[PDB]
Amino acid sequence: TTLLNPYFGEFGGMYVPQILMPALNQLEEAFVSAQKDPEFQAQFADLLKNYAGRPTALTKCQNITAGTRTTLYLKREDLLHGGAHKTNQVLGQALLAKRMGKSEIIAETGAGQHGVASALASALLGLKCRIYMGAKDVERQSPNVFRMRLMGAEVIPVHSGSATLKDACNEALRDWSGSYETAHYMLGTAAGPHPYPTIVREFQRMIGEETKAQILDKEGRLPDAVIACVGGGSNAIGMFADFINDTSVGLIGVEPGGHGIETGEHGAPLKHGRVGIYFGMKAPMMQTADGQIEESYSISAGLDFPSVGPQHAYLNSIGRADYVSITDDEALEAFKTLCRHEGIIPALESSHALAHALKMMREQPEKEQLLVVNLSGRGDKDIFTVHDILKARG
Amino acid sequence: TTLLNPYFGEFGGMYVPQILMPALNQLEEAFVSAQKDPEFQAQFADLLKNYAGRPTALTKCQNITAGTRTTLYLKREDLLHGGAHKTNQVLGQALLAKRMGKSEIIAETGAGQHGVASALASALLGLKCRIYMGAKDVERQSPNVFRMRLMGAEVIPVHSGSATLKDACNEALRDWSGSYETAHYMLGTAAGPHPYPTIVREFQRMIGEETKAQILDKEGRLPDAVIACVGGGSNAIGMFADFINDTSVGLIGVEPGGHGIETGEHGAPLKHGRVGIYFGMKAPMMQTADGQIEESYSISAGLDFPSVGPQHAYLNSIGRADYVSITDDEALEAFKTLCRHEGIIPALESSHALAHALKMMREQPEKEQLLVVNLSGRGDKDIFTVHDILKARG
Amino acid sequence: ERYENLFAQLNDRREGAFVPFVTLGDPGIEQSLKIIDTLIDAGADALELGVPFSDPLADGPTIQNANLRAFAAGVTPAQCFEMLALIREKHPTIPIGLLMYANLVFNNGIDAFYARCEQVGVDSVLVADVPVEESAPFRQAALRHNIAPIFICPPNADDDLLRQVASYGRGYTYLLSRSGVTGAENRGLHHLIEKLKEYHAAPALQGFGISSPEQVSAAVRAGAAGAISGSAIVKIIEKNLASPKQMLAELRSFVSAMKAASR
Amino acid sequence: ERYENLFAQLNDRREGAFVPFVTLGDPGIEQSLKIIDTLIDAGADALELGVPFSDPLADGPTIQNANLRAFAAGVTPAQCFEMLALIREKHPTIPIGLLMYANLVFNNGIDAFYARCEQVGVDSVLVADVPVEESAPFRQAALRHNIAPIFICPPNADDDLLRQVASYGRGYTYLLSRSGVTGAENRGLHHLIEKLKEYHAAPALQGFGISSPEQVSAAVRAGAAGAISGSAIVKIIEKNLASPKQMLAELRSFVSAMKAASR
Ligand SMILES: C=C(NCc1c(COP(=O)(O)O)cnc(C)c1O)C(=O)O
Ligand SMILES: C=C(NCc1c(COP(=O)(O)O)cnc(C)c1O)C(=O)O
Ligand SMILES: O=P(O)(O)OC[C@@H](O)CO
Ligand SMILES: O=P(O)(O)OC[C@@H](O)CO
Ligand SMILES: [Cs+]
Ligand SMILES: [Cs+]
Ligand SMILES: [Cs+]
Ligand SMILES: [Cs+]
Ligand SMILES: [Cs+]
Repeated sequence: TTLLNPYFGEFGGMYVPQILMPALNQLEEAFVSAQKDPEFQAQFADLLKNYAGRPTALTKCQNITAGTRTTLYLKREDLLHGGAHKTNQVLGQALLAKRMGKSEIIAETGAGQHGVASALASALLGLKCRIYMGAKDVERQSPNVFRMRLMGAEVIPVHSGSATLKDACNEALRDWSGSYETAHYMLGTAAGPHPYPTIVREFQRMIGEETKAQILDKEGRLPDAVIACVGGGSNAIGMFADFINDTSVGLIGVEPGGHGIETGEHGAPLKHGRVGIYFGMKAPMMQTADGQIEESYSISAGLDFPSVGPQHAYLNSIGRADYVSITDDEALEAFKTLCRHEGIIPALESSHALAHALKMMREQPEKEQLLVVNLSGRGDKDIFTVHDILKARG
Repeated sequence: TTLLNPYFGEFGGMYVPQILMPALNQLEEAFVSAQKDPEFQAQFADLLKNYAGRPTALTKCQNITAGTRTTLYLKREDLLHGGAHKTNQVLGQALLAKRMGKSEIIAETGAGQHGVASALASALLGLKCRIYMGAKDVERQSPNVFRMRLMGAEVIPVHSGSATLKDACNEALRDWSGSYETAHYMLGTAAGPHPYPTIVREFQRMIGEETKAQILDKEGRLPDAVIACVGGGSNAIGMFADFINDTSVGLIGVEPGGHGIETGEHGAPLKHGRVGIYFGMKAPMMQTADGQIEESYSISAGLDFPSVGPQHAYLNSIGRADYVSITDDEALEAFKTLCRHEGIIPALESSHALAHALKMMREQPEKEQLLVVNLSGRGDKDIFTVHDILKARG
Repeated sequence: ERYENLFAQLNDRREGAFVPFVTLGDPGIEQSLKIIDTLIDAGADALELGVPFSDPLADGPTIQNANLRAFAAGVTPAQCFEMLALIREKHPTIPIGLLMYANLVFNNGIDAFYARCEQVGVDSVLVADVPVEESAPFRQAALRHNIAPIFICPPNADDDLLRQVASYGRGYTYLLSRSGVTGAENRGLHHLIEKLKEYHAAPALQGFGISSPEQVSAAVRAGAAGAISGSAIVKIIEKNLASPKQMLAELRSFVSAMKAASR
Repeated sequence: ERYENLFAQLNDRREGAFVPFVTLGDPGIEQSLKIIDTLIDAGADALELGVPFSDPLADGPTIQNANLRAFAAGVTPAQCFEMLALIREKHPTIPIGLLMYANLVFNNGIDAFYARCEQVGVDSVLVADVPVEESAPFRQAALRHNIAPIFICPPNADDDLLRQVASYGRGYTYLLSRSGVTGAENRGLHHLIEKLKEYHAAPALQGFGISSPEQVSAAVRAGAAGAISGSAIVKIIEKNLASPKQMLAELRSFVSAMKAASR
């Protein structure tokens, strides 16, 4: 059995080859133990604060909401060491790795932010890190490939399939199945087999906890809605977690709409997929009628995945959280809007969240509403990508 | 006359064409007034905290000092919004610009960090920003050129002279002399004509103030020495300022040694230059026997300037602060060391400071000493530059 | 009772079983069918068959490519079931085992999947990414449709797992040779083999990395009722894509050698 | 008293003064010397000369390039002083004013610089990046060596500055036409001109942007004792680098036209 519930309703589980159950069981045990260990929590806190730079700021956007009744705040995970929220749970998983006596790290990465986070944590904590990254992403998120190498991490291009996140995930799992005795697989999102969705949420929940404290102190009340982009689901659940029991607070997850849902070229399995079993979990999948896992698409490598974390599938099922999609173009307009009017260059992943918020305001400009957008990361890694697109347009 | 002392001993002054004295006088008056204005200080503080992300962390480096009696902390200005300490005083100068009713901003930039900071502040505060940048730097610090454009700033390549910082400075001044009525020149370092060296120090002193509070709380005492790289002198004086009256605290400025002082290809006028008059100030200059201002050199665009702020020239003169130099190679070894052993990618400018600290430890490994290195910025902007060099070496 | 009858007969002849593995539809439907008849004519005691899946996470390159090839030939799961029907129509007694990925089984309904397996004559089903911990609905559906649910006994198996596998399994027990994914180049148990027999677990077949006659004999000598070879077989398929004739010839040669080693 | 004698004579002839500006050593020592003799023969009432400086921050492109050219020809400040000696040896009465950058003056010692100016026959010195606020040591050194310290009266000058410039200045007062840097393409005061005369400031010469006869007449008409033209002159030098002959011819033509406009 297991110490913790591997499911969120019907979603979740540990659908991995028998050979990996001991590793999963060991990880769960180590996590549960670490959660009751004062020394572990202190070491985690110390790293988050003095090394990563938490708490991150909560920035009010006065310019972009001008002339509307929308007040918009941005949780600045883009200011976290490394450039994205990814760094948070990586510091925790690295500590768990050491706790388990593992000396190596396996990680998958799409936007490269998790790769960079895994590399820096490994460099700091004395672990040998190897990162799988789809070849397409090696190109569209290149700044991060350089960062990873510079920090001593081995970056391994994956040319199989769509050569993106999904494929990097496949390789990471194959690798772990054959090296779990010495290597810890530092999964980068709230998905995969239990206990990862649980561990990743818990090691990212500080985002929402800080957001709540900061919003209360600045506004005297809770947000009408917190908005986050949803790839595998880590920054979103990290933001949502602490607000779940606050029923008045809207939880909005923004899945990539790619070139549009009707084109089939998107990464929105939650609202346009079908429940399936893949990557060690039973969750919504973009899949063919035959049961084959389809290839996803999104201008942002970080959201380019054909599935989603099981807790998001659950929260949507019971109606606690609402999920929507934002197309490439909508994300791009949000990206430019933030750059020019607030002086912040957001990651294209984060831009999807900001795009929905801007839609919510524009569509009903006289609706009074307090919104918080989780700015999961900065867009330095997306500069060249965005430039080339804006060039081909003028 | 003036409200404040334009000199630091024999160094400083307002050596600008008569046409610009009113602008300098207006700026000084606005600064003095703003310093006694509670509302101005509150607005400045608000931006620094909620927008920039201050206070920045003070990270202890346990790995790189292993086996020595050196304790080393890094002031993480690399975590500041924008990626470098530059953002601090830019927020203050932007507020002064608005206070003076100016709607435009002129700024020079080498590493591009000041350019990016000027662009983001202008985007946030509603100012029309134009940036001068030497063409050579447009290339070796390109990531920042893209960031600036994306934020709506006009980047103007300067091909004159050495096509680097110095030249960008010349153009900025020429431009201001003909547009001071509508544009505020947001000088990016603690140099130039009074009141800039004073304003820039004051709007950067939070670095040292936070460093002192953080070091006292973590160590119960002051640092044996704070170390910072010195280009024009802003991050160094920003770090030094609050420690000046603490006589036990060593102040070490690290000038770029380029290819070595004996080669003449460096940016160390303070210890290898001669006092002169240029860029509106009387300060140490790298200059020919004839009195011509020489061209400087440094692998890091941010330190590539043939002069230095007047206060640094003064502090060195009375012996309060000691200045040394670090060559390109020494800076590079420090850059790689930090990346691989602490998981932080430092700006090449900051790497010069770290390099000296590492020398101080390595040369006398049994000497007990508490050191703080101002990590003025992150090195994302230096990744491609460093990669190409390390490639040509293996 | 195809597996029961095979192991009974094999036991009498005092030999182990050789079970080759191939992905259905690789490199194509027709050629795949011939390949399988050759495997049987060459001496295969039972079959282990895979159905092309978009993301075979328990497989290395060799079988990944096998799946890609089957996909290039437009091979679908429906066509795989038509093939299984034909194979069973030509060979009434050979035990047929499927190696599946969970989504393909879960897709149109777990029960419907096993109902289809029973309809085409399949004897057992091994779902690679479904550990005993998630097996309830699968093992139950299998038994309801007279399909033997196959469980893996990993080399890092503890006593509780040995016991679970022993009671839940039917047909045969898949004894993993090593950790990792499928692959002939990676070559990997007496104690585990003994414990299974103690708990009356279905006969054990060793799999993963078995690519030489020597490995077959070793498994049998160690107590295993037989061995399974997949990647080694599949490798001969891809190296002879240009000459189908030499492909079958090479396959017959190899299977005979592997089978003889089990005598 | 070269400036005093010039303005006295000019006043009698009821005309304003035309003062051309060129950078010493551009495009070369020899050609620069001829260029200056032509300027004088063409009608120059006085001279305004620059010494090549690495960073001329008060100059636009035209004069920047003039400096670059002089540097290409290896022109040094020492050679500039040898030239000034020769120029004064050929023209004993023409007033000669230097337009300098502070570092060149401060370099080997402020007093030594003005001592050298006096030795070669220079009449005044204007240090472009030294405002009245930083002028003490410079104006003092100048007066000690019988050199007239020149001060700029900007268009944004307030009363306190008018008064300071009036009492500290000697020779002539440099009346700025506009803000910005030197440049012929950028064309830019009666009140300021009046105030200076009220405070008994040295005669005013207008400078910056003066590149046409019309502008010369306008300055004189407005009350200015004369006008200075630099970039317009320098532009003829660079456009005729290939034909030194046509260079001088073009220069003589232009200077005569500018001077006539001051009559
Ligand atoms: C898959 C990766 N990135 C995801 C990411 C996402 C999406 O993943 P989440 O796990 O849903 O939070 C959002 N924002 C930023 C800035 C990101 O980098 C990666 O870095 O490897
Ligand atoms: C000249 C510029 N950079 C300077 C700089 C320096 C040197 O300038 P200082 O003014 O001495 O602090 C140190 N560190 C970082 C990270 C820098 O970017 C510029 O960004 O335009
Ligand atoms: O490919 P193998 O030889 O590692 O065997 C494993 C499977 O392919 C057959 O179950
Ligand atoms: O070049 P001008 O015409 O702008 O005149 C300015 C100087 O060059 C002469 O003082
Ligand atoms: Cs912080
Ligand atoms: Cs608003
Ligand atoms: Cs997704
Ligand atoms: Cs130490
Ligand atoms: Cs310098």
